[PDB]
Amino acid sequence: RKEYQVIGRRLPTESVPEPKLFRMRIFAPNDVVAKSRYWYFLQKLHKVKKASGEIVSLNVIHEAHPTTVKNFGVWVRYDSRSGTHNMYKEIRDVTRVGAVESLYQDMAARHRARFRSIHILKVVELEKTADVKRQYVKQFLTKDLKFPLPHRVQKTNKVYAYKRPSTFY
Amino acid sequence: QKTAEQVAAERVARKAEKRAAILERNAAYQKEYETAERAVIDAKREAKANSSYYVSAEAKLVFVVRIKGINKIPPKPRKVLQLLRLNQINSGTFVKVTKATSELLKLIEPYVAYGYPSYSTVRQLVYKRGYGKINKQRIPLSDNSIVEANLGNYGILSVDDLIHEIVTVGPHFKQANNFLWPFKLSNPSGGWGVPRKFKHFIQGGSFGNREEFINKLVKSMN
Amino acid sequence: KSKNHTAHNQTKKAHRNGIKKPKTYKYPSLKGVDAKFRRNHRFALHGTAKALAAKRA
Amino acid sequence: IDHTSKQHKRSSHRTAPKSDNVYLKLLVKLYAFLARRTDAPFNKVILKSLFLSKINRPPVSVSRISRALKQEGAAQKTIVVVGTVTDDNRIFEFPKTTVAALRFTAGAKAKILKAGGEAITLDQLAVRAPKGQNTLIVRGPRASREAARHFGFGPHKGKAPRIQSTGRKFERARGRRRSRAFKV
Amino acid sequence: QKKNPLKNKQVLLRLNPYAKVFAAEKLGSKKVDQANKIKPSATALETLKH
Amino acid sequence: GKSHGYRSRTRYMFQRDFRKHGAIALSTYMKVYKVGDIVDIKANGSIHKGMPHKFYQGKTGVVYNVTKSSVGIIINKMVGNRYLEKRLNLRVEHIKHSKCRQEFLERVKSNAAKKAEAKAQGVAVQLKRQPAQPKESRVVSTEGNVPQTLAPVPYETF
Amino acid sequence: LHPKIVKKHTKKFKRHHSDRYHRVSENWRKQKGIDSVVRRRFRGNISEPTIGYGSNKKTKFMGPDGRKVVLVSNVKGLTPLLMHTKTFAAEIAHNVSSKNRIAILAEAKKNGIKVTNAKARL
RNA sequence: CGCUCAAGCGUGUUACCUAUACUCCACCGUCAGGGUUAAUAUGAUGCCCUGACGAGUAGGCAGGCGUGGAGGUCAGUGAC
RNA sequence: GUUGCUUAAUUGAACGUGGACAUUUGAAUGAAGAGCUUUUAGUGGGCCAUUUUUGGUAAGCAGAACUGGCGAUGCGGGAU
RNA sequence: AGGAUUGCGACUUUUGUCAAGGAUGCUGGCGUAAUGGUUAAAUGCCGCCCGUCUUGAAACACGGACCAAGGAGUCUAACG
Repeated sequence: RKEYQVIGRRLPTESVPEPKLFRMRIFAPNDVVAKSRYWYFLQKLHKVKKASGEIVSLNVIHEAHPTTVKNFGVWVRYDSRSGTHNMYKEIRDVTRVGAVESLYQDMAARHRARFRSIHILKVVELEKTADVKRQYVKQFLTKDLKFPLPHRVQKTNKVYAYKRPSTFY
Repeated sequence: QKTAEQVAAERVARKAEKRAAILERNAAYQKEYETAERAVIDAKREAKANSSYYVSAEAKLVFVVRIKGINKIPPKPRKVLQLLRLNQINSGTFVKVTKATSELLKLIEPYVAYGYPSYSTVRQLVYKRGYGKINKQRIPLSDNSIVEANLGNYGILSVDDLIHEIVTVGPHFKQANNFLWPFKLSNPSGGWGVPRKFKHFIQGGSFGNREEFINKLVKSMN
Repeated sequence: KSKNHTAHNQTKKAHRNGIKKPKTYKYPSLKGVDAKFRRNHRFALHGTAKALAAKRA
Repeated sequence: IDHTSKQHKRSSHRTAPKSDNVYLKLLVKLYAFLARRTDAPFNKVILKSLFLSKINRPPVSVSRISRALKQEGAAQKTIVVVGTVTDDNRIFEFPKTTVAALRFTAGAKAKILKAGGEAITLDQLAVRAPKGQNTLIVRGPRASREAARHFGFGPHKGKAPRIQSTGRKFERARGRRRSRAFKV
Repeated sequence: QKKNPLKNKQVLLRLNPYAKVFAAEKLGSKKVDQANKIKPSATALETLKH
Repeated sequence: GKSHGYRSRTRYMFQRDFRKHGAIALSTYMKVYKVGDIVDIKANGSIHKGMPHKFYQGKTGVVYNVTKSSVGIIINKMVGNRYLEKRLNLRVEHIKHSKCRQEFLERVKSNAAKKAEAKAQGVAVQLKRQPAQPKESRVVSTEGNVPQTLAPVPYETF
Repeated sequence: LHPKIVKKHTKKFKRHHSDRYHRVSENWRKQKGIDSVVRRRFRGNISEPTIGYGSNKKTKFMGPDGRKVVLVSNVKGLTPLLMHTKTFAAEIAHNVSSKNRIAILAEAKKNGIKVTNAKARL
């Protein structure tokens, strides 16, 4: 998981020099996958392909403040067995790359949606506790939050034990 | 019988002249590679200041590796593998990149993994697993007297001079590459970094174009 | 009851031995050519034999 | 392993003679030594011809030797045959010559030595000329043999059919003329 | 017995006579470089960050 | 029973054309044919004499003989595991000149000019044909050409 | 320093179903079958003789001594092995009489030639 | 067999097990390419060097093991 | 230059005599040597898989197309 | 593995030295059933009954209770 920038162009053909340039914020494991997914989404917009064009720039976009908790709001299009549906989930994560990673896990768990059948439309960091709609996120945005962790368990590297252990905490 | 004893003193003196010629040429080729890397890195910084994007030159050389074994291979891709000298599983070559040679790689892309090497992986392959084709017969490249005897007509008077032609892609790449016997590589020490080997690099598997990550895969196999 | 026809292992048999080109030669076979042309062509080659014989002297 | 060509393939050439003759194998050893050593193309040709069979070594008539002497600038060359040299009674003026061969007939011995020639054998030739200097190799006609006419018979090849005897009432009527069905 | 240039060193020095001069001066390190300018940008950080 | 005639399965091949029926233009007859020229074959539905068999539609061959209304063309065809020589006799209406050899003669004259010209000046010719090489490095100007930020659209019902 | 002998496969190649049926002897014979598993090589079955099991050319026809054995029937047959004691050992035949063994064994021990048998009945 | 915040279902990230496959070395055979009695004891059919390859029914060719008689030869073995 | 062909012809068409131009043998890649001849064995019941596909409700049914397998083939995995 | 020397080199002020065209050095115990060989049983894993016709056999397909000797591409007239 990184958060690449892919600036394409199209070829400098005779008659029309200087093409318009096009930018996208692609998520991918490495540099080779980022260029593949660029041409995929560009092919659903303009008359271009890998033969008729070229990549100008490839830049990694690191997080500004990666040691701070943020409330993201992600829009998604995904394809089910029957058809295709639109959605709007909300995530409480430390980075954009971390938030998008956890979304692909949640879509695969509930809806059985794989990597190939998920279009990330737009990711937005929200400002105020009010814009957030979902209750499962709003639990953790309250005044003076405290809770215990009942039923702790140990993990012995050894097999046998001579105490009859407790679950106190 | 007599005077051949005196030739022992003579013949050694002429090889002392050749070692000086190798040393000065190796110093010159070191100055070419260091200036090549610095010129590209600074050229990006030149363009970035003037609100412009430097696009790098496309790869002039590519290295291929046979992934799939033998049998159950259709006749058209089997013929192309025969031309690129990848008859056995795990085999190297080097290919001079053109439009024509790129179409051959499209036909055989499920059965091979390939990418752009550097002056480091190429240096290890020619020393550790380097072998020359000398009147048929897979003969090793132990001494540089062997390379001068065969490839003395196109320059190439050393092992590093042969490496220079492969990396830079000179006028005698076709002769110099064909001289080398295909590199019989071992299986990778760490692994393939996958559960399954036949799915294409970008989806999950191993085959197809990987650009920068071929250097890591070869050094484990080397 | 019996199988009629097939073309399986047929092209595979052919490529074992060869699939070859038809050789080609300088001075091809002059057959199926116009008869009026050939009669005059014979007299031309007879006359030019006299010419080269007289030169070598 | 993708085997392009066939594996453990034979050379497809006679390495040594199939004959078990003692005196012939002595002659092979002499020329086999020279072919490795000398680096003269002449010696490698004669090494091949000593290995050949009876069909591949046809007889050279003495009239065939006389024709090669009429070549423009080849009067005194030592003509080296590799086979037998038979006598011919279709010629008269046989010139003063030098010949080298494995065998000579009783008639051909008289015809050469009457004019004042030199009937030499290949070992005696090797003493004079190791490299083969001022020589002229001659080979008899292969494809005038009685078996050669029958090879590759069919429509419409123009070859001879394999039969015992002889004229009419024997492979003439149906399939060889338009009156009786067709002309092949 | 084919040795290996990477190990052994005498077989390395049989090839590449430059291996003395490479190893002595430490070219797999080379200080190297440079001020004058840590030399900056213009409008690249707006498109990159956005 | 099975059908294996001379003009079997020739519904669309010897069909004439759309808006090109009737007579032929006179340039077809005016063209010259010497012994040596390469020629492609096209059957013409209107002309029934000297008509080729369906196999030789689109084939190419060299001319060996010439006569009043026709030209002899040898064509090599594949059968079993061995190529065979075949002799045809087609009329002028079906045959036309090939443009494959045309480009080769242009290359012969140009190379002769480059060798003769450059030897008395340049001392460097480079006359072998180069395959399409990869790119060289360059810089793209962004002045009045700023990148437009795209995004994948959501799903709609047309 | 003489090369140490390694025998590769010391176990005897028995014929298939030699122990099962009495009439089938233990002399080796190749299976020419179509249902046969010994021909096709299945896991957990008897091995077959193959050229890969052949011994080293340095030490072929040599026993534990490092000597190639020669059969001798009389005293005149000992004269090839006079100056070849380290390389060639002897062995006296079964058909030779009791008193003639003493004749051969006497002159054999003079020249220092090792006999495999003898021993010598006693 | 038994398994229930799994030893189940979807997805990710590492380690680890392992084929007669791949790399390297020993030995066997087959095939090719060389070098050599220039007196120089013992097999020129010799004596060495270098490189590749090895599944297989029907089928074809090659090199060997044994049985009964015939010609030669070890002045072969044997009532001890 | 050549002729009995062809031209109103001193034209044309075939096959030539002498002459000029070899780094740059005028795309890529490979080449395990290339081309050719004679002779004779077994075989002429086939079957399964991925796509293309006709009959049929459908079939471990019948019948074609293109490559790959089994038959002739073990070895690791799919419990078998 | 190999079994006189020959080559490429390195370190040397020099002679020489060396990890440089495949292991040498020093020490102990025993010198025979101890190491190995065959043979029988036990233990771990693996192994269906051969021959045959067949697309396909361990087959609910055919022949085989057991052993000894005998038992099947020979010779000829024209021929390639």
